[PDB]
Amino acid sequence: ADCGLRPLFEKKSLEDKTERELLESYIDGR
Amino acid sequence: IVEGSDAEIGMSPWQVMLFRKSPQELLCGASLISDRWVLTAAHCLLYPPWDKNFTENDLLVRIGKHSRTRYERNIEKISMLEKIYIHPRYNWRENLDRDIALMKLKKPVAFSDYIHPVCLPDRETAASLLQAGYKGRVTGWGNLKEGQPSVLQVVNLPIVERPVCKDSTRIRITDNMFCAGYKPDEGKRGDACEGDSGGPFVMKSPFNNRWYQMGIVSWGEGCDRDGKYGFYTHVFRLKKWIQKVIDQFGE
Ligand SMILES: *[C@@H]1O[C@H](CO)[C@@H](O)[C@H](O)[C@H]1NC(C)=O
Ligand SMILES: [Cl-]
Ligand code: NA
Repeated sequence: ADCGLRPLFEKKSLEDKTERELLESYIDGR
Repeated sequence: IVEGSDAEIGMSPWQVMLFRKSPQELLCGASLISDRWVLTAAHCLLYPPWDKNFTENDLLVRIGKHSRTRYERNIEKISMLEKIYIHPRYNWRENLDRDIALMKLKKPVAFSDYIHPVCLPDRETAASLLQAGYKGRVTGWGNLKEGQPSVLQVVNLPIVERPVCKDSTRIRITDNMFCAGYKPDEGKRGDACEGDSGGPFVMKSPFNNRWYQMGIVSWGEGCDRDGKYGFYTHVFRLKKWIQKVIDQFGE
């Protein structure tokens, strides 16, 4: 039920160094 | 991973290393999908052309790792395998269709800051996210060029249009595979490479902020070649089988 939420990132409201690239591809990739 | 970078600590806490016991060596990547099930590629366990056909006591998995080689006493967990399950229609003779396997661990692993399962996609998540141009993420300890990293590597790569995937290879591809990587005209690079196979291609869902494993690193012709793409097992397409195995043999 807790899958895919990382203790050191999502759970602490911290973003990793390149995840924004993924999010931005939803805007610009198509 | 070719043209990637060092992972941050705890960036991919579902990352699993599949390890040969004797001699000791890294075989493949894999992923943690619950406290006692690990997902990998069938070809990591069974590939008869190379007299590869592992039994459970031949292998271990190492979870929570960052360094490729150091024993990380305070963070990694080493687990034994209870049972291997390979898709019955895994087609190693032709195209590696249905390149998927599950491994049940001998005991549940405790989750931690460094050890945590990835989600598997539902139908609508797969429909929405597995579209050409959207990027996912591949991680592993495989070679840096077609030469080994000190720590886990990461690269983000775009999903590619099926006709482009098909035209890039003479292998008969199926709907149980997708391909990813940059096109020559995009002028960027990156790929999985030897040792990364079996590991996860993940996407972060914009709908719920969770990471989902959309692919399993399956095969490529070389690494990071112009006009070639990495091929990945389509996890959603195979989810019916995953569920059947876990329902039958116990969560
Ligand atoms: C793999 O090894 C197992 C265990 O000895 C054996 O029973 C099985 O027939 C082998 N499978 C293949 C496809 O060679
Ligand atoms: Cl070009
Ligand atoms: Na390429």
